[PDB]
Amino acid sequence: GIDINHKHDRVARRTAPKSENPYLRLLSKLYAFLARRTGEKFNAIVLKRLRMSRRNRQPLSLAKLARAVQKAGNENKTVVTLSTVTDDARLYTVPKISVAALHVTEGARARILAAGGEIITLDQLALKSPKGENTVFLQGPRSAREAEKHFGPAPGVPHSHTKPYVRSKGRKFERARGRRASRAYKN
Amino acid sequence: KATLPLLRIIEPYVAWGYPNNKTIHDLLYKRGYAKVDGNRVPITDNTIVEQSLGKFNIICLEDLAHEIATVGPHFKEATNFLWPFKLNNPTGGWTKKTNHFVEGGDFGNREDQINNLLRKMV
Amino acid sequence: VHVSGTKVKVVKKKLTKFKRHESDRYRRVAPSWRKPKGIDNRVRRRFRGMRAMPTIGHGSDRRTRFVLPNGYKKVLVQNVKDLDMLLMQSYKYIGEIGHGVSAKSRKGIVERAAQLNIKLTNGNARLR
Amino acid sequence: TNSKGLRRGTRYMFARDFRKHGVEHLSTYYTQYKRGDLVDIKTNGAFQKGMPFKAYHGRTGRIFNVTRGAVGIIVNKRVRGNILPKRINIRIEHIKPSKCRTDFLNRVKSNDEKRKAAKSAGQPVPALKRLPVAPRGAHTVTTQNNEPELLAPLRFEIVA
Amino acid sequence: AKSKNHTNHNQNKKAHRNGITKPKKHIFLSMKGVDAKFIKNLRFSRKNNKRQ
Amino acid sequence: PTKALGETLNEYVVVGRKIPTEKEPVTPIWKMQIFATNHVIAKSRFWYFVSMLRRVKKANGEILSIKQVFEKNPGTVKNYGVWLKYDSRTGHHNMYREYRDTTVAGAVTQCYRDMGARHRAQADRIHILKVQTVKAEDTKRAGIKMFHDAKIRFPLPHRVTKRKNLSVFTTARQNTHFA
RNA sequence: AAUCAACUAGCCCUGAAAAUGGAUGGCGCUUAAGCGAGAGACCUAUACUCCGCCGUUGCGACAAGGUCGUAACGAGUAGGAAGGUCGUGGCGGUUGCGUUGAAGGCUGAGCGU
RNA sequence: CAACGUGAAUGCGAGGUCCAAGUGGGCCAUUUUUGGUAAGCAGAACUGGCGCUGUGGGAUGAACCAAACGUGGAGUUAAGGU
RNA sequence: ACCAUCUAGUAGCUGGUUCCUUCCGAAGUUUCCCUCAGGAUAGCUGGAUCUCAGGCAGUUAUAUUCGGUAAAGCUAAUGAUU
RNA sequence: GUGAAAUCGCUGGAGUGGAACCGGAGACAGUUGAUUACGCCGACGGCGUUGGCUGCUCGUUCUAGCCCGACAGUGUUGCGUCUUGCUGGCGGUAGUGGGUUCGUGGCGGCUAGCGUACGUCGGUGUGAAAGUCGACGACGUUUCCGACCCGUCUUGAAACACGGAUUGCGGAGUGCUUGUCUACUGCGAGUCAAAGGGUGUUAAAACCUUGCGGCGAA
Repeated sequence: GIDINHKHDRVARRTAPKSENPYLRLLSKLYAFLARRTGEKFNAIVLKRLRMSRRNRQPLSLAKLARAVQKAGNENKTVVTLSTVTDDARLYTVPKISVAALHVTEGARARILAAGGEIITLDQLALKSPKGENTVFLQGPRSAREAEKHFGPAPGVPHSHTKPYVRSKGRKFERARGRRASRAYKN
Repeated sequence: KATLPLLRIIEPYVAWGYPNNKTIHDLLYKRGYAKVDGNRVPITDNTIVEQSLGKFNIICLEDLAHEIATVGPHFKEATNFLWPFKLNNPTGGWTKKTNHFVEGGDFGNREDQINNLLRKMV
Repeated sequence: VHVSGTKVKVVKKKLTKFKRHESDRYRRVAPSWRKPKGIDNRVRRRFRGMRAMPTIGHGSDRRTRFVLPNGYKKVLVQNVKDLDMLLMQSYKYIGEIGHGVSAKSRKGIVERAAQLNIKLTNGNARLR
Repeated sequence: TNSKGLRRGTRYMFARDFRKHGVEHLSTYYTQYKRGDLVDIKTNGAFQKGMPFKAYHGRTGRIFNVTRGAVGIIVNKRVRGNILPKRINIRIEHIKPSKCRTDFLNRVKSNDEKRKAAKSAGQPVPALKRLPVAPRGAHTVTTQNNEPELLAPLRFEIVA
Repeated sequence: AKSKNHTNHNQNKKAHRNGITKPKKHIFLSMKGVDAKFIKNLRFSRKNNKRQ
Repeated sequence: PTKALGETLNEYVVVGRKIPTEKEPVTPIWKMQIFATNHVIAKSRFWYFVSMLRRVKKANGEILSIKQVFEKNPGTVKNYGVWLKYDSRTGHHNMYREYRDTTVAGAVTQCYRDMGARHRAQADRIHILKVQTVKAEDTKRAGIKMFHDAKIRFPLPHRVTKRKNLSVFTTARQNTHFA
């Protein structure tokens, strides 16, 4: 007998994408090879984000892409993101962007190409910068989800701003007792 | 003073003493294993020692033995580089294992008699 | 025996079957193994003198697992075309004609196997 | 079960020391407290206002607020498997500066001064680590005027 | 059928099962519960300090 | 508890002293004669007795020297007197016993065995106050005195002899008398 | 030529009576095979050391939903997960067998923990 | 902003979020301890166990002593014994 | 009363709850409830993982502190008492 | 049609002292395999690894005794501050010289399990068949060790707690509405489109079709 604890012996991890998409699996294969051989944490990050679940890859905004590219020194670097690149109607001027991504929406692609930009795939990025040179790694906001709005301390505890699960919205839906001092108390 | 209290706390469960030259050399040569990336690797060559302790000028089993015996400036690294020794049961048996050494038993500080015990255990 | 094409001995950790507890006492209890779930089940609690339970530790060697006592591995063939997959590694695989193959086709299968130098486990069967 | 009043079981905890009752000396109020300082809590029964709870008596905390005549303190409290940093507003009379932190600050000051002096004078960097007391070294003992005394166990005597 | 039976037998073991979690180190940075007048003055001071 | 393990307990001389302090820069040196199985037990019992006698314990003291004492002439027989204090199940008593041996350590071992045999007293309940060599005419125990006779003679009346490396059964007759 | 008195504590004895025939476990054991102090040797675990195999975990190599290497590890009720070329009945497809004998049924040679 | 650079021992990778099961009759032991004449009784404190657990020993035993378990082999032992 | 239907009436209660291996692995405790054979709640547990690559520890050392139990005292206050 | 299990009768073999069944390990009966080199088995050597038992020989630590000198004593021979013995410390140690302690010592002897730096060799197998050899030996028999009846509630079950005489077949976390989280897929500030309409004859499908509607964007 040996006095050790086995509760945390096994670590849950994704050794390959849960997706059955053949192209996603091929990309995971390619970047597993690249990470293993080049030994670059950039390739490791790309592999991990390829194998991640779609929940962890929130959509990215063309406004964020433009902001990243406009910063001093980033004008010529290639922006790499495993998140879908969406179009931002609030963005009026779009600079020249060189982006490698899994998926780019129609409007964002049209605007990027019209502005003189370039869109490539992850394998093309592998051919361009096998070690990730001259890259700007970006992703969408992970905590910006309606589901995440409901996470945290329970709505009925002090100093809690968690969103409750309510059938509807109105004066008749969980707004009387425990929400205002005129009814018992307020938290 | 920072280690003796621990020995007093664990008195009933350990037998300890003052190792000598032969004891240290036998332990390092017959049952020497290194912790290399979390793996128990037998020390069958001086290169194994040099790879990990070469930074501190320990390059051979003799250097490691000297460090341990004289409690050199790198005793911590030298010893933590060694996997805990996994000894055999003594040939001849124990005595009581439930009473102190001075009670005719086994646990506690047996001083230099640990060498006699290890001559059987190792 | 040694695995064909190799020199590793085939070792069987156990030879007896893991019979279901009380299957000898009751006829309604089939001998096929079932893991005991009872709270007081002595076999489950592993009392001394009780039948052992299946465990992964009993697993046979990876190199010798699935190897017949003659040293080959069985491959099931249903027609003459099925003899091709046995052609390359004929030194480690042995063909077995499917139970459903009639005597009319077994004849051609046996002749073709003999021509190709592929061993059969049941070549001399179903002769009319 | 026990009653759950505020001062249950504090008969001796909140009492004054023998021959120590009466007027409170004024160094208690003259002492300077600043946010970030460590202070020990020892309730003074003579001041029923701003009293700490019995569970914080004898505990050390860190000041985070300084009011006219009180201070806000963050004190660690054990609740099941978590240690909560509770915030309590205690008056000055129940508070005393903690000496452990000031001793550590003095040690750090001395370390920096020694390092600076050695560097300026060109000496090697001196050792600035506390070390556990090492085993006694080798020495010699003389018996001159100190001849050994032979000791033996004494016989049993009936002491009525 | 008495059924009060209070005890504290296994509670320390349960608490230590996952380790006793000490408080974080950023708790001393927040200015929650600090004097309103001091906070007001601090806000005014921070609003006016010239960056360069 | 303490046990007198090992045939023929060894004898050690142990010298120690309280660790000097500022108020007591020079400390008295204490010396004892202790019979124990080995030197670790010797030191333990030394500190036991010294803590009993003087305000000092192992933590505040040190062992200047531990040495073994060997019988000067194990080729001669002596009478040994042993003054001891021991505790029964009811009270505490002082005993004076006498033994005949070629070694003081052997005499003390005999004393431990004899106390175990006759009073069911274990080694932890016995303190050996003193051990000395007594002259023939200063002895006062009949068992020892009856052997101070130059004309001593006696046979071996009923000798039961044990066969060692033979079969259990035999046709030989067994003889217990040897004239 | 030792004697007398009062104590003391080891073993033994008295104090010590229950109902089916019965319990140091039994037989038995008396310079013990009992009581106390000890010594050599010896016996024996799923414990310790080493050796093989199975699998888990961590790490790693290899152009692969795979193979391999390597170190440590392997208790389990309630309960939770994973793998199942474990098994059953359909559907859309695919691969084949069958009056020279399918399903079903009885039962030897093997395979798989 | 300028300088200074890790300031006790030993061991070791650390932290975060979400979803959810079963449980919410306990019992035993060293020590402490309340009610009771006591109880294999009732009620508490610390720790370890059984419950959930097999294995060697105590002739037998949920808790005692030793020691925790893949499947095999050689050697050596623990408690206990010859 | 009997017959059919509402009606597969409800049950905090009793009984049963059907393949194999692998890994992890408890609780009988807190608070509220016409609550005490039951629930909700926190605790204990599993899974999914994600962010990173030195700050932690059911252990010690140093420094500083808290306590009024054992012991001690009543030829010291209170209460007994020769 | 097929024709299972429980249950039952016959023939032959074998066991059979107040249960019977069962796990581990052999043996027997039985079943089955068998192409100089090679397969299936054994023996003796070598080597690797883990050992078990047992001796000598050097030294090391702490220490003598024998031997010599004075003194003190006496369990004392032979014939009295006698002598011979003997003892005690004390002082010497030249020579001689054993105990105790172990060594990062030196040299041996016997022998075990596992694997194969590998050798020396025997059994058997190359048409049947018989024999021989090898492996199993499974619900047959016999031995040695272990071995209480399952499921369930329970702190606790082999229980003098409940259900269970035997066998076959059937037999129990489902459907749907509504939420939430998680995994995957498409598109993405959008997305899905309803009823409906148009078309479609392998026409309940598929395909086309929305100023407006749901959710989201405050």
